[PDB]
Amino acid sequence: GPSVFLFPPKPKDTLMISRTPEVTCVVVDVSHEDPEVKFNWYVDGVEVHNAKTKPREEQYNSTYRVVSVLTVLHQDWLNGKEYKCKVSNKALPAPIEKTISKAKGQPREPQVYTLPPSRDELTKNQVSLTCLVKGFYPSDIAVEWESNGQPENNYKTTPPVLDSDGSFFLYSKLTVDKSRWQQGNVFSCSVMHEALHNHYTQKSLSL
Amino acid sequence: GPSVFLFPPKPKDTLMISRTPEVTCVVVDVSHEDPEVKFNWYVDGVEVHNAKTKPREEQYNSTYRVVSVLTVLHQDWLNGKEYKCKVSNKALPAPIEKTISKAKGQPREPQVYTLPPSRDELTKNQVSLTCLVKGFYPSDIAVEWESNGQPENNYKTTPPVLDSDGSFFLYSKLTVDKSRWQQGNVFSCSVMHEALHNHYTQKSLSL
Amino acid sequence: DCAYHRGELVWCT
Amino acid sequence: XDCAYHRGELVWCTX
Ligand SMILES: *[C@@H]1O[C@H](CO[C@@H]2O[C@@H](C)[C@@H](O)[C@@H](O)[C@@H]2O)[C@@H](O[C@@H]2O[C@H](CO)[C@@H](O[C@@H]3O[C@H](CO[C@H]4O[C@H](CO)[C@@H](O)[C@H](O)[C@@H]4O[C@@H]4O[C@H](CO)[C@@H](O)[C@H](O)[C@H]4NC(C)=O)[C@@H](O)[C@H](O[C@H]4O[C@H](CO)[C@@H](O)[C@H](O)[C@@H]4O[C@@H]4O[C@H](CO)[C@@H](O)[C@H](O)[C@H]4NC(C)=O)[C@@H]3O)[C@H](O)[C@H]2NC(C)=O)[C@H](O)[C@H]1NC(C)=O
Ligand SMILES: *[C@@H]1O[C@H](CO[C@@H]2O[C@@H](C)[C@@H](O)[C@@H](O)[C@@H]2O)[C@@H](O[C@@H]2O[C@H](CO)[C@@H](O[C@@H]3O[C@H](CO[C@H]4O[C@H](CO)[C@@H](O)[C@H](O)[C@@H]4O[C@@H]4O[C@H](CO)[C@@H](O)[C@H](O)[C@H]4NC(C)=O)[C@@H](O)[C@H](O[C@H]4O[C@H](CO)[C@@H](O)[C@H](O)[C@@H]4O[C@@H]4O[C@H](CO)[C@@H](O)[C@H](O)[C@H]4NC(C)=O)[C@@H]3O)[C@H](O)[C@H]2NC(C)=O)[C@H](O)[C@H]1NC(C)=O
Ligand SMILES: [Cl-]
Repeated sequence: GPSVFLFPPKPKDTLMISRTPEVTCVVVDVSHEDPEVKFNWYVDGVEVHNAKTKPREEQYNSTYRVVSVLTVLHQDWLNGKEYKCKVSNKALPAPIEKTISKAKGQPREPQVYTLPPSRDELTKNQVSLTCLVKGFYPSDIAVEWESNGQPENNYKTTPPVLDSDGSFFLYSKLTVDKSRWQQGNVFSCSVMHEALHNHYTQKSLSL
Repeated sequence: GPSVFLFPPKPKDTLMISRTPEVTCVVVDVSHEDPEVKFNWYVDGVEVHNAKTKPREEQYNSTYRVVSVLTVLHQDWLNGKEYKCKVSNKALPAPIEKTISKAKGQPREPQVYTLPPSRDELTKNQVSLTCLVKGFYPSDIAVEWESNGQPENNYKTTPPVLDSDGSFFLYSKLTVDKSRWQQGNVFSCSVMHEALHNHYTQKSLSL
Repeated sequence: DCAYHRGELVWCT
Repeated sequence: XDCAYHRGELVWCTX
């Protein structure tokens, strides 16, 4: 029988008012011969009927991937409302139900620290500009970099690591040409998280 | 049928002369109506016959876990010698064969930088001593802290991350009581990797 | 007072 | 001679 994966909305989507978050319910292994899928969406046991079905994609491995997406309210998802997808199909004995929701647990606001490149690193072409983000919960976060107005794309950010106080932390590393750093350019670390004032904050970091 | 998982030895074991490294071969899902398991081993095609077998153990889920272990030579491993473990079982249409080796690719030497805790983090009861280990290959690595010859266990290391230039990097967060740090007590970040002079390097920091 | 990011509004309180 | 150690345990010696 088919399988069903329930995905949370994208963090920048729940966190920014300008963006529209959505819970995505995905049903794979849908048979070439009973591809009819019925959906029943619920919000805390309460049923809701405003969901949309994305067009059928044939996977070329003999099965269909059937997806139904449901918009969620920024305020409903942060408060912690549980979302439960229910998939039925002639090829599937009892209907299948799955449920997601904002990680449970008191949200903890992140402290953000920007650590300059160590003296020993100034021999290489490019230096490493570090951002420490620690002590947050949930782990769902967004972090990017920019320099006077303009975004700096050359960086890699670690997956959130479970710290020992129950919260999460991470590091973002921005690499810039040593010169840029040597000549007083200012670099800002933008962090976007549920438990921040206005779910946002930037930190400075120049020489 | 039964399945086969072939694991590398531990980095610390291949990186320390004083330790003995071994490749493990684990067979799970071994059936009672045929627990007999043959094992054949090949270092670079060349068969070898010194692979002890570890206590057979019951999983309580219906199946046996049969494990054979093969001591390797620090030298052989680091150089990149493919190990083949071959597993036969009456309840099995044809031998399974798994092979593992030192990640292929030009060993790069990891650069190590102790980043000090942010000016703006001394109003908390605990500051964050950071260790950056960039630009290393393969991602197999060890990393611990210590002070006055004494180990520091209150830290957490990120997993290794793939960088822009086809190498890996990682950060390790050591958490210490503000006071201690302020005292001046000196803390050292020990990094252990196949590409270091002597595999070992120890960047420290204080004030 | 409000927050922004590359333009786009983030949030207010 | 030219060796690395780690908490008493010998690591290696290239030399
Ligand atoms: C026939 O083909 C279909 C179609 O797939 C495709 O087939 C061919 C043509 C190639 O194109 C394939 O590579 C291609 O995928 C096959 O469908 C695949 O089926 C597998 C499982 O059978 C599904 O795996 C699940 O994947 C999700 C993650 O998937 C995201 O990422 C995928 C790549 O990383 C991407 O391909 C997916 O589309 C998906 O994308 C996300 O989508 C949302 C909304 O659309 C979007 O917002 C996201 O941004 C987007 N993410 C992206 C794009 O990266 C994964 O989460 C599942 O993992 C769980 O379950 C496993 C056990 O089932 C467990 O081992 C895993 O570790 C993981 O378990 C969980 O861990 C978390 C924390 O880590 C924990 O909280 C959970 O509780 C825990 N749950 C457990 C253990 O159950 C899962 O593996 C593929 O998505 C799916 N492919 C597609 C395209 O959907 C089909 O199987 C084929 N049939 C055959 C061959 O017979
Ligand atoms: C009966 O019981 C046993 C054990 O039961 C266990 O305990 C009970 C109480 C329950 O709670 C169970 O839920 C639990 O499983 C069952 O045996 C299990 O069988 C599964 C699969 O059938 C095996 O999964 C594999 O796990 C390995 C990694 O396993 C390590 O990590 C586990 C913790 O996450 C740990 O339990 C293991 O002991 C093992 O630990 C490591 O051991 C080494 C050496 O001993 C040690 O040095 C390490 O430090 C240690 N690490 C630790 C502790 O963290 C995982 O690698 C496998 O994933 C690969 O294979 C999948 C196919 O199954 C594939 O889908 C994945 O993508 C992945 O594939 C590989 O990826 C790599 C790199 O990407 C690469 O080689 C290839 O691309 C690819 N190779 C492939 C595909 O071949 C795999 O998921 C469990 O290990 C095993 N558990 C134990 C304890 O042995 C048994 O099935 C039960 N039978 C039933 C229920 O019917
Ligand atoms: Cl399922």
